[PDB]
Amino acid sequence: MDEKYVNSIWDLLKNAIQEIQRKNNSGLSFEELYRNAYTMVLHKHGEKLYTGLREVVTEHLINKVREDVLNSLNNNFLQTLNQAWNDHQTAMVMIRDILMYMDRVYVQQNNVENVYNLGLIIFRDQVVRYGCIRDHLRQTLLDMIARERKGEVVDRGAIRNACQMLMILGLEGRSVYEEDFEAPFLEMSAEFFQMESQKFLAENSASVYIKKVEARINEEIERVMHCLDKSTEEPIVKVVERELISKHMKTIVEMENSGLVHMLKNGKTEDLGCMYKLF
Amino acid sequence: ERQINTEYAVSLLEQLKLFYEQQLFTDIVLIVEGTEFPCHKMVLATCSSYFRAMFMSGLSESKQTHVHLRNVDAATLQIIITYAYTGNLAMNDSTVEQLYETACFLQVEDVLQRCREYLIKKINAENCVRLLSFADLFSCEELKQSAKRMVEHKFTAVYHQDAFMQLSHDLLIDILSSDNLNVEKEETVREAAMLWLEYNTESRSQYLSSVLSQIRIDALSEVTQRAWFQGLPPNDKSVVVQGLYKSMPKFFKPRLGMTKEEMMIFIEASSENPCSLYSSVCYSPQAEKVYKLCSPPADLHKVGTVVTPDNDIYIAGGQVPLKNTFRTVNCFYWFDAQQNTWFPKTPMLFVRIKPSLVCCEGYIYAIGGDSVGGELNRRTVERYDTEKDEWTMVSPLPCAWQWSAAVVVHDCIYVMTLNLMYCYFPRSDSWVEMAMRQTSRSFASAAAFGDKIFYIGGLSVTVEIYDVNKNEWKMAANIPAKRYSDPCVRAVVISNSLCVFMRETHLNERAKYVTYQYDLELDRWSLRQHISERVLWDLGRDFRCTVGKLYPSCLEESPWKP
Repeated sequence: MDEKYVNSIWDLLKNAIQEIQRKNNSGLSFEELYRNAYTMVLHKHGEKLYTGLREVVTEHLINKVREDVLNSLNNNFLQTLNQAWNDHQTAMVMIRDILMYMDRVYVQQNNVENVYNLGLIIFRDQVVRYGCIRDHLRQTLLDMIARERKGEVVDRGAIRNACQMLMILGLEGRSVYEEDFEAPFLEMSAEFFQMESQKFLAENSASVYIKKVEARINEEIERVMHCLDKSTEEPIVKVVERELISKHMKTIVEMENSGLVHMLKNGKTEDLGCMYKLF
Repeated sequence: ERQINTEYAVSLLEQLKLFYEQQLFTDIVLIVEGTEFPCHKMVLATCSSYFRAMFMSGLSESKQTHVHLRNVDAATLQIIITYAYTGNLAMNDSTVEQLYETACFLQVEDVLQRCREYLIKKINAENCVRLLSFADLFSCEELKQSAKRMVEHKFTAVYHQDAFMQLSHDLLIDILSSDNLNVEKEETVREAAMLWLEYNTESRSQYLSSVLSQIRIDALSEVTQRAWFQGLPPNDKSVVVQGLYKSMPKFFKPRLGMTKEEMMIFIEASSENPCSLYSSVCYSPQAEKVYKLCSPPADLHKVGTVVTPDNDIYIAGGQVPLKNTFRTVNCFYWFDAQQNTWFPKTPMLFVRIKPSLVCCEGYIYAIGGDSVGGELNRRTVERYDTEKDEWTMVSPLPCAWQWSAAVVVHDCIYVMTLNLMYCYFPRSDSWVEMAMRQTSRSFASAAAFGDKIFYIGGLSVTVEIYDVNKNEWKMAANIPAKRYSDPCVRAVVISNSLCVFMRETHLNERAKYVTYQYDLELDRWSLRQHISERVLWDLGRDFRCTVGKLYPSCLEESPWKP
């Protein structure tokens, strides 16, 4: 029909979506919006609808969550981030339902990502990969994981929630999450384990150091399998071995004071067994 | 997966149907222009992808039991609901459009796919542009493409459809700018584009530029340019300027429909690879080349051919080996002139062996061919409807004949046997007795050239010419063939001139292919062209011949060493 009719339809649909984004879907009518999406995509105006959806979503994000995260960067930063992620997801549920009715025809014809993937991408671009939020999140996660490694206990379910959030934000696999979280955490763990091995090689001998490094590996793999994502272990354990064992192998078995020769001369069976099972 | 359906799923669905028809355990009712449809939310959630969001999203409509759904038909929603309680769609041929519209509105994927298949199978002759605009309205790649090609093929022969006038620009641009126009001339598309903007001259002068440019320089002649000029709305200056631009640029190239070379389609040839038995190839009279075709079933043989006046190829009947660790099938197929494939059609009702298909008055007539026989009568015939896509029983043959031939002359059916001939009147659906031949010959075929039937061969070189206006059989001459041989004669029309395609075979000698030019008043087969063995190899004995136009670019040459 005329442009005024479709403009009014799009205006009312945008108003209804804005309400859904403000958690006011209880007073919205599923029929009215589905029929309007039907009569909108029917007239071959899906491009305008998609562009308007993207614009409304990114505007709502930049106005609400970009301000909320930057306003509470020190008072429950990760908690507010997880809450905003959950709100975005629970709104994009219905948003994706309607615009998935739209997505069938649109993405099967125009060959583009779905609206759920569109929301995930725009969220990744406007919140997580922000110029300031990204570095702040990196620094705070490194600080809290270092404080956890120091010996004192902190919250652990929140880290699992954040890692699952980043994994879902990847939206294709382990491309972004393995880079935004692991890459930095890897350098920090490298420096930490290097300093730890350098401190252990001088303060102890080849007798009690092996049990300590075994306990360290056990607690590290347990934290990585319980507090982090599902695979999470190949590069972590590779770098941990390359830092600890590849450095202690040359000096701890030959120097002096009950290394490998002395612990074999006196006849220590458990020492040889644990050294064989570790190396 | 661990899940059954033997007397447990069917029982569950029957209990759900009983609860529905008795109006039991219903918690949601659909209001459709005053009509009430009490139903359940579980079935609507498992069937439609829209009702799941209608009942899941915490909203006012989810809570409302009296939901007022509009922009939907009552009968269509009722049939969708009953398909959601029985699985039986039972769709007709008239309400398919509104049913598909309501299915796309409600996002019911299974019935959507069902209606899509039903529509893609039923693009016969007329609803082509209509369902094409339908698939343009509701983006449907499958329908869109089949309908696109269907229009490229038939639209370029009528170019006078009422639904064609009511088309969106982008669709018209895609249709006209494509290189799949089955037109032997370039002015027909020009005048078609003209009348598309003649019913909307002045009003639609914006498209009168893009569509004009689409026809290209081949038909953007100074004459039509100046015509459109003197015809436009007054006080239009820049329009003439932009029209003058369209004459030299934009890649004038030849089209594809002009390559309608009258060629020679063949079936059941001597296959090259010993893993295959037979093959279907073609011969070019002018290009002097041998093209190949894809086998329609790829395992079934003993088929019959027919060519409509619109240059269409069909295949009916045939036998296929049972492949246990030759069974007869009544399947039907049609050859695509561009995709080099075979799309099946409505199969026959009787499994025929080598059926003789004849085209007349737009209908396909399959005369005899072992429809299946085991009685004193048996003589039967089944005709096909190219428009309604169905088989219609007609008056059966008067006498039972084997290894017979049938042609069409002057919009009438003529079947030839050993010595008798009957003319089937399509208007009255009856057989009238015709002249009898003085010679008893079988295993031969006849050709319908002009107003005379030329029954050639039989067991030989018997040339018995029959005329319809005269109703008499006469002899003309004997074809010049080498002695001590068994010629395989093939009579067919070519270039509006009666010719023959014969092959001679001797003892300890190779086969030779050569076509001769026969004259009516001379009674002699002048040497027209001798098919060289360097391009064509042996064919066999059970091969058939028919005349038809094909495309060289779509088909592929048959590789064979000279």
